[PDB]
Amino acid sequence: VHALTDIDGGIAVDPAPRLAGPPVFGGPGNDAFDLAPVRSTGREMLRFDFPGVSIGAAHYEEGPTGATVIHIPAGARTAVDARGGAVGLSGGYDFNHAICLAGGASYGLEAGAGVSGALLERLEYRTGFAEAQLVSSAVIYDFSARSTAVYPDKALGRAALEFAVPGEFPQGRAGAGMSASAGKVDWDRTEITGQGAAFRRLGDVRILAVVVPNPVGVIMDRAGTVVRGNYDAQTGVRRHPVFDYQEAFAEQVPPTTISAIVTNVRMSPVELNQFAKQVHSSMHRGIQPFHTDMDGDTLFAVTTDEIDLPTTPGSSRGRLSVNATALGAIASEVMWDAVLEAGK
Amino acid sequence: VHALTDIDGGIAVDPAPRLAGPPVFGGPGNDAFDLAPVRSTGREMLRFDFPGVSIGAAHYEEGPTGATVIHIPAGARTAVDARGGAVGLSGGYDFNHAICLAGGASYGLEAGAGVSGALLERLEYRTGFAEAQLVSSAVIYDFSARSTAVYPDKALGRAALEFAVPGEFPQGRAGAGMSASAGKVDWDRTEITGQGAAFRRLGDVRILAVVVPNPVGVIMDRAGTVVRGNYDAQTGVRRHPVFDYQEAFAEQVPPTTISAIVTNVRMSPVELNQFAKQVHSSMHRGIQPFHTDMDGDTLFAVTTDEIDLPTTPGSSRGRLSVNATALGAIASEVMWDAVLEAGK
Amino acid sequence: VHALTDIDGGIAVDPAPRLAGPPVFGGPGNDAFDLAPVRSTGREMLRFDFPGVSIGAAHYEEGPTGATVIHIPAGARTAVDARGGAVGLSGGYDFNHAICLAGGASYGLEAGAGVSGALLERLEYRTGFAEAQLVSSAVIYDFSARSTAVYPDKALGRAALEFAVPGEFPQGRAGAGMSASAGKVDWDRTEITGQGAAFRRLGDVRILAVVVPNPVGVIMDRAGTVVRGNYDAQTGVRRHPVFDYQEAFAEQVPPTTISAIVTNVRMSPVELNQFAKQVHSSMHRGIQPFHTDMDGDTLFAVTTDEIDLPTTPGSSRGRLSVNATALGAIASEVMWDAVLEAGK
Amino acid sequence: VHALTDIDGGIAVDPAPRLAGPPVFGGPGNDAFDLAPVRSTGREMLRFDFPGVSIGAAHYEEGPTGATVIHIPAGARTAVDARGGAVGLSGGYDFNHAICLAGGASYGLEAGAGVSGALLERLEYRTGFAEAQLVSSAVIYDFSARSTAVYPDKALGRAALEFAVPGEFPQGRAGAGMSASAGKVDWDRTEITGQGAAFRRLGDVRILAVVVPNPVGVIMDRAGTVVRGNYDAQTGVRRHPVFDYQEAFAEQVPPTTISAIVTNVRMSPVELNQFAKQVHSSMHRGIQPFHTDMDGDTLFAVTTDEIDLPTTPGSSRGRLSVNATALGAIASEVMWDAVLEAGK
Ligand code: NA
Repeated sequence: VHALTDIDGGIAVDPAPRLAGPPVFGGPGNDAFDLAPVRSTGREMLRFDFPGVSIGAAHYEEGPTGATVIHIPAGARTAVDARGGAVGLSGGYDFNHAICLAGGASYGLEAGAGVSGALLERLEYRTGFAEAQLVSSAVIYDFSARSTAVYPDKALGRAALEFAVPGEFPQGRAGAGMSASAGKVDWDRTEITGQGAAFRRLGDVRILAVVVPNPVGVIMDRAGTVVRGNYDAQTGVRRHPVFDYQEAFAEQVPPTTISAIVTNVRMSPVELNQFAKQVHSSMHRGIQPFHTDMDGDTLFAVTTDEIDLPTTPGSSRGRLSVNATALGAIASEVMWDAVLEAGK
Repeated sequence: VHALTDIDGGIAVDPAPRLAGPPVFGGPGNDAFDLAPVRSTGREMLRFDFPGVSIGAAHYEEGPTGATVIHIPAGARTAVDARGGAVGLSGGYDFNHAICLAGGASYGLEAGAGVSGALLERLEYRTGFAEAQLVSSAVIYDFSARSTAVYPDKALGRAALEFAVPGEFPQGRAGAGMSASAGKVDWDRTEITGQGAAFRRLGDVRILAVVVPNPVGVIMDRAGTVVRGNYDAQTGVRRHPVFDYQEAFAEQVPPTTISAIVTNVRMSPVELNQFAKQVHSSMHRGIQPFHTDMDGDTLFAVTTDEIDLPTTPGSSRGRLSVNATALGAIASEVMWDAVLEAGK
Repeated sequence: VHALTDIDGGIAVDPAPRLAGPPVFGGPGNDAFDLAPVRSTGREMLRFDFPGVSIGAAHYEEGPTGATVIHIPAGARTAVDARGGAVGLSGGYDFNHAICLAGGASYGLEAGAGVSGALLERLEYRTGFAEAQLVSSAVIYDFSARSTAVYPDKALGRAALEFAVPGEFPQGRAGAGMSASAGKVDWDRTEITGQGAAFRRLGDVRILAVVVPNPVGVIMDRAGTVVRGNYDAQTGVRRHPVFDYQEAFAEQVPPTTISAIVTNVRMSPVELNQFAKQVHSSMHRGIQPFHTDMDGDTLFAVTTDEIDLPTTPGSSRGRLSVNATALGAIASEVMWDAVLEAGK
Repeated sequence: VHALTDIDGGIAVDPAPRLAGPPVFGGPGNDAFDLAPVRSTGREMLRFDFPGVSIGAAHYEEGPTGATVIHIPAGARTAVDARGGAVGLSGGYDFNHAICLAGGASYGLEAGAGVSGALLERLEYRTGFAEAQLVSSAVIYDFSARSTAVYPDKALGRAALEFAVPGEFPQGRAGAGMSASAGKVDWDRTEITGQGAAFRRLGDVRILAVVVPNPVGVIMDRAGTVVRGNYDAQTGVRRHPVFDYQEAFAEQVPPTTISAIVTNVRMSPVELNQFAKQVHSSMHRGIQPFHTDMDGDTLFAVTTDEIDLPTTPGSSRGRLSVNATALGAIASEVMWDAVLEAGK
């Protein structure tokens, strides 16, 4: 069919629409509840063998809105590619023990504070300057998809860390993905997405991709079909946004996605940083448009620094076939699967 | 079939292979020739109506290698998105009278100096504070695809500017595109590309896309077919690089594209900058992988600031259907067309 | 005396040493106490006339540690210059309703979340896309100046906002400045500093400088005298760090400051951004060394956009005498005063 | 007298004025002259012992304008801090065989091309994939200190490379420093500066500072005295710019420096990059104001990666006394000396 047929996993995206509904304001905030953190389990659990990497997800049913926390206890070297125009971010350290992704827009950054505080307690409040427990956080604005103003707070972040376990990730509406949505040319056509992950082991090489797509654009599959977002209930069709944009221009102008890619392959800070950018850009294949002024698109690239690539890039497949760029490209397909899991 | 069928123009990419051949090192440089600039006409000439924007292209047969210059006499606000890990850039100004694209790797930045010197002469050497004739230059490494070390020098850049005429662009092997090539997992599979352009007018809105793709990755069409690069002569097939990278890791790890988008729509510095990133990332659809450490990918987004978008984004197609993001997305498809013309 | 003599106001910095004491990187944390927020009054109250700008400061005696909040109810355009190698920053928005400075290293970023939560309550929980109350926060590591692990939390941040009043700032050991210290070539020579603010009105032009210096380097006055940090109790002398570093290299290699500048002068994003960098770099005069890999130096430049500079920069003092650069240089002196107040 | 007295070398700055005169445009350019390169010898030759680092400097009398080239044949890891708001840069590579500093504003970037083209010819046009000879260039606008439009062209950059010799730097009016000038609140008070260099060896540690100050601000010595720039011929006094700016505002608003630091101490890309920023910011001590919107301030930090620093930072002078921050501070003083040599 197309060039990527033989690496497509045939994810079974549900053709059924799930419009997010109209923007209804006046909803109750955090101070209207004795909020109870709930462990997020999603529609399905992904389980994977990546020692040292744990994941927790929690949500409030009041929202619904949640946080998803990637816990790497030992700490890991990190590059951040904040490429969107509306990025809400905390820390953005080049070394992290946890990455916290959350709804609630800028207010949801508080969840990450809950994680860092909890990690300090777990360190029993040791305060060496080279002993900081570092947490980077990113947020999506999910207030449009729901009639409540509840936001992931300190307690929910702490809960998410507490609910963290090795090698598991809740697919679908869970954690930060509870009220994520796509396709925002018009809110009438916006669909709920969710969060998604995917994992691959290549020999000893491990790659985990985590994504919470709350795009202005729509989610598309490797066949080039729009599978989530911009659904018109009148036509039953999901058109690529560019057709609405085209027509909007003819009429009126007459003459956020937060993600993480985690691997165990050793990369220098410059390799890791470019790796981050490559994989982030590859996501404009599965999300369109992407990296727009409206989006706060932020990808974290994390390495546990456990295995080395060969000193020379050579193989029987080519002289330049085993390096970071080859990895970022294998990783790009894992991330696309993760995006399709979120949109499934 | 796929979501972008209705905006695809059916560019007829030639199935016929054009491998670059193997790397032959030790050829003669500029010193070995009395180099005479040839005006580039390419396989075909695109003509477009965009007042104030001219293009010139020149090459040395002795390379073969060349330079392509976008000349906007009145000067135009510019944003630069230098994403790759191997960028060769000069100037990078937020306002430019010319953009110079050339082969010859870093040495070919000299062609842009030839343009700036020539423009200074034209201004009769005026050097007042606000009178700079600003030129931004970017290069590709095109020495692989030939057995000569001749690079675009000061003279060639000057020639390219002199050959510059309104509303024309030579498609294919012309200017900077004379020895551009794609698909470099192994040089045996590498194919010659070329340079390409496309133009679209929407009412008064104008969008020109110029591209010189010399990717590590390959060129792909909207159907998802690899149409240029990584051609295996033994199989007659162009596989997606990921399959080569995949097998290479199994075996060995057991357990540049320079482009410009030029429009006449008024955008603030922030909008133009984000517009550049969006359009640049969108190119990872037509080129894969893209923005890699091996690539010096650089896109210039240029506006002549001649027409306004409405103060509100609304239209019958949605409340957020007329803005810079909408424009960047219409522009993304013009650029894909340009990439296909280069790989045609 | 020196070029700046006529601009200096003879701030009376106390000659008396106040070494922080040997660091015990640890101690009782926030859970060991029932933390009671204390409105900070420091050693002295600075009173200024800048309508629209309020300041609150709070601390926990149990640290001691604290948070200082600048609250601009109407919101103001902001530029962030995060220059150090160990920055702890949340938000970093280009438009803020509050800036939150705090101790507690990264953990202290929680205080800023307390402010943003409060502000969302005050807005009775409206979450309109353009209704966000935005808060940017930065932190200093002040665990080395105390035998405690208490850090500014959500509650302390909220208190600081609550204690915020127009035109008042608590000089000295107050808010974020409670346990700030300077001069860390060795902790045995490290002195407590504090927080400081200065204010100047030029006609209608207003300039407020707020600073919390916790440098690796030392504070120095306009005469070039080290007046806080790197105090050697044996000699009674504060040497410039460079002499220690110099000696250290002969022997062993044989052959954070967070600040804000708030003004009412209209500046474009580009101008405000460059204004921020200029003022920030000017602080390497009063703090040496500065912008080091060990520091997380961050300056916020905030404008209430109320008065215009003339369209041309001319005056009797010169053709380039009235512009943003002129302002950033008037502002640089205000900020140096604030630094000296902090070290007083 | 002041904290730095003991590190000051008592550079004998000439008190005599050397006003640049006013900007007068319309003068003849390169086409009016049969330009021949002159090896710049300046007022005085600095000799230094730094194997592997050469310096060439050439100028055209007809400008007078020139280029200064730092040649490191073996190539060296580089970080670039381009702070200013009016930067003119070519290449900016993280690995360089030469750094080219020149007058002639953006047009002067052409001199760098002359270097690169000459290096290619030396390599005999070996275009090996990784045999690139990389040259990074920066420029100052010196067209305001002379009545000509002559700019450093390809031939002059070549000449500066060809005149390059080990361990020699021509102080004063030489190379890029021919028509550099300082203090530009008004052109009538602007003074010619020059270029400067200083060198220090600590054991086997070697630090070379090169600077071409063409500041909007004025050069100041360690005592805080204005020594070059803003000289009023009527008063015989050089005031600090802030006094002119301060008076300008009352009246009208009623109610580039390019430089390089070269060392042989091994630093990681992240260390080298922050080292660059620290040293660059330190220069606001000797140049005031600095890093302004009107300046294109660019500093290159280059390491030959020859000596290691200890694995721990400890010494008798303190726990944190031997590291890249310590080196960047030792380097800061070498750079200040070079600034004073330029203004001498
Ligand atoms: Na001539």
